[PDB]
Amino acid sequence: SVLNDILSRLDPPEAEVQIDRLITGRLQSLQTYVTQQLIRAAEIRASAN
Amino acid sequence: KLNDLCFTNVYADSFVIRGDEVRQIAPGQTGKIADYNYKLPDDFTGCVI
Repeated sequence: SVLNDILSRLDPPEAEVQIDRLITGRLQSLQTYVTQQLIRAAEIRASAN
Repeated sequence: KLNDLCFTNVYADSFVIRGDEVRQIAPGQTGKIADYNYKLPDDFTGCVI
């Protein structure tokens, strides 16, 4: 689960398969969080207004 | 599909190694000669005969 840990253990050449995925998975976390924030922000905006 | 595709900057590599080490001369592989004499790049897009 750690980028520093995974990188030290693995070389770039075959590194990518695990390095690539963690990145894909983490991107997902951000998008969910980013999307979630917007919905929450919209709710707050209506409340603010 | 080689003929249909068109390319620039073609290079030719010449050398003789034993049959056992033929596997070593490939992208992302390890051998005495591969890591000490001639190492193929990770992004190589070439064909070896």
